[PDB]
Amino acid sequence: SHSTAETTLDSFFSRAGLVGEIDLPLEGTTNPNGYANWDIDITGYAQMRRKVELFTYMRFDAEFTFVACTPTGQVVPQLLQYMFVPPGAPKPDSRESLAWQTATNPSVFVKLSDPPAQVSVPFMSPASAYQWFYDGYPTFGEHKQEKDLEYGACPNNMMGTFSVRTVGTSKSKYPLVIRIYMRMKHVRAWIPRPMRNQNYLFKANPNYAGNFIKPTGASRTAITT
Amino acid sequence: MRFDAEFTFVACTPTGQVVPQLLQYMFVPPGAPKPDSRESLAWQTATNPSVFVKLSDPPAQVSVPFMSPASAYQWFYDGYPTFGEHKQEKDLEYGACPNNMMGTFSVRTVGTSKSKYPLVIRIYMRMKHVRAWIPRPMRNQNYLFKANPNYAGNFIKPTGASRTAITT
Amino acid sequence: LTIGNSTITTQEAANIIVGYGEWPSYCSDSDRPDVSVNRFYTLDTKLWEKSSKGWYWKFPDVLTETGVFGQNAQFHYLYRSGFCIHVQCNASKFHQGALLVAVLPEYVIGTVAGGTGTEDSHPPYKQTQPGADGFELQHPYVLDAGIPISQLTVCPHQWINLRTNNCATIIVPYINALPFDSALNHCNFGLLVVPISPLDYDQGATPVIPITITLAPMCSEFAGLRQ
Amino acid sequence: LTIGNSTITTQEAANIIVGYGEWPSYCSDSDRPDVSVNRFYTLDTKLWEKSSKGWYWKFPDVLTETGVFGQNAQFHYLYRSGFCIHVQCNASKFHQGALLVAVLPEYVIGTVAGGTGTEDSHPPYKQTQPGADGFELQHPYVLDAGIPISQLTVCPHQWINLRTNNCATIIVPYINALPFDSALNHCNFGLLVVPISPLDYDQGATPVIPITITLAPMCSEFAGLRQ
Amino acid sequence: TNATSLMERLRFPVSAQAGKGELCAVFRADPGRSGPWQSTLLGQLCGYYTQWSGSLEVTFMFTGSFMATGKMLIAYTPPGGPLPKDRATAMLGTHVIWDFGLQSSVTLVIPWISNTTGLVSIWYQTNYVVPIGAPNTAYIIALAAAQKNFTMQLCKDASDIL
Amino acid sequence: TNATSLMERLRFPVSAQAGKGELCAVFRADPGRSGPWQSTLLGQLCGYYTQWSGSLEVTFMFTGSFMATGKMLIAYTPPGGPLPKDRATAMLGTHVIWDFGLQSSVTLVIPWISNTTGLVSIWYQTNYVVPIGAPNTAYIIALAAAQKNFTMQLCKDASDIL
Repeated sequence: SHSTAETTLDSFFSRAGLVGEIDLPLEGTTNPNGYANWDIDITGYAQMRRKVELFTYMRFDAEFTFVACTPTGQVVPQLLQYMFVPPGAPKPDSRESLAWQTATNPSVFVKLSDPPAQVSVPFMSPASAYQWFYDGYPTFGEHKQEKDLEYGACPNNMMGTFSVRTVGTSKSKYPLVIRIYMRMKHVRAWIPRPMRNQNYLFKANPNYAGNFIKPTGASRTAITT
Repeated sequence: MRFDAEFTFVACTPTGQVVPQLLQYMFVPPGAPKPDSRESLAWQTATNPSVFVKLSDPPAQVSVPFMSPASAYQWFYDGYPTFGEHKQEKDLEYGACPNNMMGTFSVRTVGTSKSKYPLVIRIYMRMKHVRAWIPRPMRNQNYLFKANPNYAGNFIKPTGASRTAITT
Repeated sequence: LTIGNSTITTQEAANIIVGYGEWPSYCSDSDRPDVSVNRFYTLDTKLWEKSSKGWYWKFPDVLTETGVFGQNAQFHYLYRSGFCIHVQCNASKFHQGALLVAVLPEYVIGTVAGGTGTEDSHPPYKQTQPGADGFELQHPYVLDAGIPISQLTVCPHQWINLRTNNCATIIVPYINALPFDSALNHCNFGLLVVPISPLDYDQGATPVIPITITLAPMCSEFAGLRQ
Repeated sequence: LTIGNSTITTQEAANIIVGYGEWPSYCSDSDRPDVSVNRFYTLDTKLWEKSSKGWYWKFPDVLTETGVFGQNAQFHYLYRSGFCIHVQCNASKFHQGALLVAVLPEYVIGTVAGGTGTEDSHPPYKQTQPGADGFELQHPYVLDAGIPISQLTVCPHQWINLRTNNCATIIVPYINALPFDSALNHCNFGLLVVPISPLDYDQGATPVIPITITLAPMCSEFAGLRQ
Repeated sequence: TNATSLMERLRFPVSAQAGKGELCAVFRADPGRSGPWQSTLLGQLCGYYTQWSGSLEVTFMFTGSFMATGKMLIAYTPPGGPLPKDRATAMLGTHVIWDFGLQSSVTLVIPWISNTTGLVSIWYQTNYVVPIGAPNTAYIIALAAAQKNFTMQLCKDASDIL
Repeated sequence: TNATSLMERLRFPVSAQAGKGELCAVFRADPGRSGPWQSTLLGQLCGYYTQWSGSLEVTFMFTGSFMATGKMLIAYTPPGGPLPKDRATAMLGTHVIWDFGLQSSVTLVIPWISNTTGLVSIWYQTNYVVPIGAPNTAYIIALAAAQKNFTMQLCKDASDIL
């Protein structure tokens, strides 16, 4: 090459896109308790996991901002403050849990009229870095023949969740619409692996079906031009 | 010429009253095709960067880079615009060639239900860098078509103020 | 040097004027046939009439069929050479006239919208390659290009004055948008001529004035590549 | 270097043997295109059969229609270039054979006198330009030239032995009677091939042997003149 | 597209029955467009991008019998020239000699490709013939890579999935 | 304004029939106002602007017959002086001699023009006479340019289109 100033790596990775969507129904049947918990599950969606699966060894912090509005784009003066529970502590199950009274958990409160919120959280996972693949048995216990009582629900791998409540004596009477954007701050990778070509059947397993697919069949016949 | 762009968006009422409504803007690269129907996948694309700002803050200043695959924009082209090896037939997408422009923006309203107020928006345009090489004349007569400079059979004259040239 | 009975040249003491000190040269930055290219052939003669308004040609479209090297270059899109143009008007002491000659880069062709309905059809196949016949002007304000004639002065130009001299030469530099670009896909330039003095003369004079077009590559090329 | 899917060459460590210390060189006594001549194109493949007796071609008559520079050279009679010929026979361990290759200058063509009446007619127009089809031998003692096959050893020759090597190259010098002579009027030379071993093999082997003709100008030319 | 024909996909067979026909017809070299290039890594990388340029190289190795003799030739037609109707139009372009004594050291380089362009075609240079007691069918392996001069200019907001 | 009179616009004819009359009457030199100056580049540039100042120069070349003899004179009246009723009032202003042996080396410069001002008029210095066997009509070409001392001070929010 001759000049590599315009070819800067800055544009090679930085792309903001919609990743999550959280709804707050005022009544419902799926969530009739009026509160929901959303763990950070990158593997939940296929379209984002395709970019991430090219990477094997990574550790980084996160930055999120929250916006709420109406389907017509009108703005309303509502204030929220967000509280985070470390992943080590178990997540609340019922409203009468002690997680809402914990004062030892740090919190940061910002308004909406101010410039957009910029918050960062450190890497608190006890491991060194996240591992997307594991050629073995995920449990790190001395027992290698039985299974844990909490099989299926293993929050020991994720990074926790957030709790949302409304300020006021009575419950809020407006549902909100919120969209979330995700990004990486540092990019460092070691072992390059191929991505996926066919579609996914299950959310947590890459298994396939008996109807095989082909990358392309554009050429009617190879014998002719 | 090749340059970046800076835009700010203002919305209000015909009486000048202000309302507390928030919008966030998402941009699709020109390479990807533009959506046609509501059920397109363009609204779910997370890989496209976005920047969100409020209205009570100082006016928004946003800049986008030059992403066109060419070196610089060309207003005139003394030939055939298509850059394909075929030089005798015509492409299936003749007439609609988004390969020359710089893309568009998608606007949606935040909320479960659709918005119930129409808005009025005006846009201002400017250049940041000015650099020109080959000077050409401007236009004198009016335009008949939007994409072609063709003219009609009713010719015009720049001025006829002088009643007669013979006298003073 | 020329096989035939015509080896006419334009003296040896011409007056070349450089423009802004950027005379054409060789770009050989990093960011043998020389026998048959130096020979010039004279194009056929043409008869000028009273009703003639002018002519225009597309380059290098004319040389594809004329030149010997033109035929085998139809599949080799590469070409790069500068040209020297000499204009002279053979006239006696009983003729008046003035000539305006200039080069207009990217001579765009604009369509016309006549009749009660402003709708135009596709150009026919026969008119796609007019050859030596060319075309005929309809609206000479625009010269089939939408440009007022008076404002062409922005480009390099020269005034033909018959008071003192008769033959003049203009030099133009080769211009391109990319370091390597196709020649058979992008039009290089064109030639424009406009008559200023209508042909006026008395009986006994010559009613026909020869029109001379001279092509001579003042800057030699190496060429030879796949483009 | 070659547009396509064939850029086959014959190594870089060939064994060139000079003849009598008179290797071809430049005659520049007194008593630039160099880009498009150095590229070699591979001729089309041909299928060898059991009944084939041989082929012969006239030079440079074959290149008039094949080469790109061949077409515009039909009116330019001048041509001067040496050639390097590489011959190789792709065979496995179940094939036997031997090849005799030589060049015969001024390969004269003799007519035949058959039938009860020794009178021959003029050759037809179609057979004047056989192209790639060529001709068919009738009396192979004379090879259509009146020459016994055994006595061709007077000219430069080489023996193809499959015991050790498979590919051989022979070099011949350009010869002419005058310092400047027409090329399209006087035949330069020709190629002769004679089969020594009839094709013998057992079932399961390849019954077809490719025939490779390679042209490569080992001595570059300037050329460019009126001749 | 049959299930029990899955393994044979990775090659293309060649037989001596065909005589001086046509081996393979590579489509226009464009990673963005459909064809053989969608499986490659660079073509997927270009799915968010518009303008590309670089050099192309092809490598071929010969896997025939130990006694066979013959000559293969692979040539790339330069731009401007149309599809080769005759081998004469192929020879005017750049060609490389492929001997059976040298396996893979042969390298062909296309100086510059961008986005209109040239075409590449592969004919039977000569028929592969073997005597009795030899297989009548063989296979050919091809290689394709790019040089260091590949660069990117403009990003695009386009996603090919799904 | 006729269609078939389009080409003759670019010049103005002169004939020997007229005797000591009046050739052309240039209007007040003002690019902002209407007149011949609206076609020029500077006048269009001034359409967003108010105050201008600079120098003016005019060049004339003679295109008569080879045997003709005579004298032409072009003079610009300085400011203050009204329109010239007589040639005596014209001579007091700056005048330049125009011989037929010198074609275009003659240069006239107006020191300073702003925005009231002077006027320029062109009379027939003498009638152009030719003997038998010569054309009775000729044409004259004029030139106009500005010096380096042109400057701009104040921008205006005015658009002349449409």
